[PDB]
Amino acid sequence: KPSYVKFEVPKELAEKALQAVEIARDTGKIRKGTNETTKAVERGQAKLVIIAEDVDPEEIVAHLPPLCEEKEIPYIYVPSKKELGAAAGIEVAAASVAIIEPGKARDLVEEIAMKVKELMK
Amino acid sequence: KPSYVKFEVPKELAEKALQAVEIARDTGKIRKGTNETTKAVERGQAKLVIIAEDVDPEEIVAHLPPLCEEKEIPYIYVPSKKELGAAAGIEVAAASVAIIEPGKARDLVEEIAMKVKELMK
Amino acid sequence: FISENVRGIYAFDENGNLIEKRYFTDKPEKVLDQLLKGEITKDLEELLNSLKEKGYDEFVFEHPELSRRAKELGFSATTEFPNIAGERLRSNPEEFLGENWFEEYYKVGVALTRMRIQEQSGARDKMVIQAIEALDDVDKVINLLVARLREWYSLHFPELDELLPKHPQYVAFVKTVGHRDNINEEVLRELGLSEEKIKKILEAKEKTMGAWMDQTDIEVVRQLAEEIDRLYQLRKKLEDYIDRAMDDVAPNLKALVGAKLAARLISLAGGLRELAMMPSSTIQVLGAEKALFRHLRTGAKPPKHGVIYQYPAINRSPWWQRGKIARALAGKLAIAARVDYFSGEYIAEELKKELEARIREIKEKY
Amino acid sequence: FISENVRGIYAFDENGNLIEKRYFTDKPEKVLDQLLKGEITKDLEELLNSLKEKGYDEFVFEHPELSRRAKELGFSATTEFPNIAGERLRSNPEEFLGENWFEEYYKVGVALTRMRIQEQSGARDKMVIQAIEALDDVDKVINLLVARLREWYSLHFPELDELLPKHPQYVAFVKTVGHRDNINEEVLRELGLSEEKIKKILEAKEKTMGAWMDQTDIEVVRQLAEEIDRLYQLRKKLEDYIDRAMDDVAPNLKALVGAKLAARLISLAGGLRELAMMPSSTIQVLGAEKALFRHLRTGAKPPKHGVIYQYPAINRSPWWQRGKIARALAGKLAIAARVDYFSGEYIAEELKKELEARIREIKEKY
RNA sequence: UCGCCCAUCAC
RNA sequence: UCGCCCAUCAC
RNA sequence: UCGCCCAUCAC
RNA sequence: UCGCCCAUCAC
Repeated sequence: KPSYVKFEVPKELAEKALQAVEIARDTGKIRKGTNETTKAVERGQAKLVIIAEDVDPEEIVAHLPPLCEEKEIPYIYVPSKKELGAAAGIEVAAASVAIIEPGKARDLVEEIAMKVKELMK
Repeated sequence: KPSYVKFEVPKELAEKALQAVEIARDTGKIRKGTNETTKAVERGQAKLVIIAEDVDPEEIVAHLPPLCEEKEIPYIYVPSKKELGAAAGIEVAAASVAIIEPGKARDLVEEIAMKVKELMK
Repeated sequence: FISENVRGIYAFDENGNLIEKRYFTDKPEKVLDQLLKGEITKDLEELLNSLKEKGYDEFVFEHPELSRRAKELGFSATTEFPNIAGERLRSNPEEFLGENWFEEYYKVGVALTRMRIQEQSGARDKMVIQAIEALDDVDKVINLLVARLREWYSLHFPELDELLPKHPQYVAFVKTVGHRDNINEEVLRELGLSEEKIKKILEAKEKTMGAWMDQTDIEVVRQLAEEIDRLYQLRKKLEDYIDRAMDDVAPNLKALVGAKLAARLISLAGGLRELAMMPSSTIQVLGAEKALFRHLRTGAKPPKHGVIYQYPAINRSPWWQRGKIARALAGKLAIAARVDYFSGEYIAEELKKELEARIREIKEKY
Repeated sequence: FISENVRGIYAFDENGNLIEKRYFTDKPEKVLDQLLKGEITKDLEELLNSLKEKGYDEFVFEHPELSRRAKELGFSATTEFPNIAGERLRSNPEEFLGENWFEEYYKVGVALTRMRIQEQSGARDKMVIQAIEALDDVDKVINLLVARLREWYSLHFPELDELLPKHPQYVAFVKTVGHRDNINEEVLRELGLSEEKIKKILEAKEKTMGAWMDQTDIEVVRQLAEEIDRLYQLRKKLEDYIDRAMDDVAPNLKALVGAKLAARLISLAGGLRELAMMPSSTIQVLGAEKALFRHLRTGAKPPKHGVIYQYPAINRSPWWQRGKIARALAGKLAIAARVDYFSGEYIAEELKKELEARIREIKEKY
């Protein structure tokens, strides 16, 4: 279990955020990998960010939670970087993924944001 | 004026050290350049060592005086690295030259060692 | 709970009264940049441990990352920027630093702005030597133009030359006065002259034997004095440059290869004297270990390289280049070790440029 | 005048009488390593200030390079190894140190000799966590094999088990004394037992209830005690490693890109916080100067690299690879900054090994 | 090609 | 049970 | 391809 | 009085 987590979660919200990546990818606008996540994070444009629980070394994503406080955007975690890469359609892994436009998934990303604002508190 | 020329050299013996290089060149056993000088200055029985007066940075040959005080060997110097290379018989330069056997130069090395030991005293 | 400003460090309670205050044990800009960017320093560390001795267990600071380092140091730490310690100090600074407070804020703000950029020379002491030669050359040309300024202004007020011996006081007088009827008790007392010196000058202005320069002429002699006060300001910029430049001092082996190889070559020679007494054609093979040993005992294959193998152009390149770079690197290292032991003077950006150039030559060759 | 020693540093007169001697204010094994390889230390700075304030100037030392650091710093220093200070102090320590002087020579001399080898692991905090588990697993095997030793030896002399409960003392009894009819009053004091413990044990020599082991039955129980003795020596080998290696700390950027380049890159980002926040695509172009300006303002081609061009595998390197290496360098650099800033652990030789694999693959591809 | 010191063990 | 020579590929 | 702050030289 | 681009070459 990594250092950078701020609140506990079950598979609840996390399986729904992985499901949101699986439909934002081909109905909306998305980027994958942590330096593209970090570009869309630093210049604000990522509406939701998803990070892995098994990054190794763990330190490469450790900026994404406090930097999402500094710019005021919601953030969430998921249990394996290879499965996050496969949800983002690529054949390697991804330590993080960024949503720029939810496409069809707006009510779903708004549920995730509204329920993550119960935990960032 | 560099820190390694620790005694004032007169209008004598300097040309005799240049001559000792010239005649050891085909008749003795001899090394040229400062790293080959350094190993033949540590190892076996060197007889004399010669340095240029214009070595810059001075630090590269600044080790040769204290290295001669640990091991009971005489040293002397001549006005130019380009002339010391030409005395060794190479068309580049040399910062220093070392004598392992004097060949023809044996009476020159004996006169230089006798006169320098009572100069520095 | 705790807050910091230009002159010190302050702890106030959750009702709003002072518990303890400290002042910095190093120059304020140098300590405040660390506390501003979010990292801990010994003076804030000694205050927060005084609050821990006084029995306070929970802490509230201003900066989110100084708060992050404070919990990593073993404390119940959090962040709230509007808290009473900082809110009081920034609302009523005249209660804590007095009715001059903005002058100390100014003196450190401009110094922090001079500090928030990096400083790294290849020749810092040689630049200081040229600044020292510039300081004698500047004083020498000030003396030259002051000799012309004395002689030319003596056409229009000849009594002044014996009366103002101090050269910058003659320069600033001619800079601000220009024409001799702009002389008043007020401007001489602003220029900081004594009531005695002002009992003369004015006495001489009413009786001078000097000639007449027009308004169109005497401004040229005023401009000559103004450019000499430019030169006197450059004189201080040279003195103040050296006062900074004498902080950037370093060893050469740390820059040419860095600690992983520098401390290995020192340890495999047994010490830094011994490394400086070694040839390039042994520095090449220091820490070849089993390869040097059996090249001796059994007459085996000569070692191509020792602990230098993990250099930025050996363990990562074609065999053609691996052998050639190893001895060239050991040459430049045999220079660098002798510099760092026998003199300690910094040249390592040139030792880097020569090892860029010889490896570029190995590139045009191979 | 000066003489150089383990039981502090000493000063003597031209006639060979003592003036003063002072004891050390850092760990004496580190103070001897400096003074023996010829660099001067704080307690000798104080002794020569004492010698100056007494009214002497003729500061003859034993060592040439210690005397070099002294006169290079500004002191009136010379050198004679057989000078009257060393010729007195090393002829009879009894007059100056006390009669047990050889204990103080011994305890620092063996420590200096154990210490004269340099250290550079790649991820040493992880390589010490495995020794903390080795300490947990070593007491775990001792607390297993000594249970077998207790149960087996209690067949022959059960009157000892509840009486020597501390496991090393029971192992030392079974190793060194062994067979129960060897037990006498003198060998129990040669084992370090007290009279209160020796009233018991001897109580049982005449009246034990244990059943007989023969001369080479007790031998295999002694072999087990002789191997468990080495597991207590292995516990010392781990205790002496943990006391040396668990105090290490090293920055990552300082090893991955070298100290001067790391320190520069931290300021083109504004801070180490920013270098630990920013993306690799921006970290790639930091401080490119007017090449970045014309890419933004004039719409030119993006710069391939900023200040990372000074990296020792980009600066010398041919064009085909310079861009490919700059991209992977900016990623691995962003990782090293995140480790130094969020974690404060060390992995820099792993981060180098990965970039070195990518550089080898760049040669293997192009 | 040729020697010198070193731990641990044998026929 | 093990070594040596020559030719050859990747970095 | 475009925005603003800003020095310096000039009409 | 000032600027740009294709092909080829190099670190």
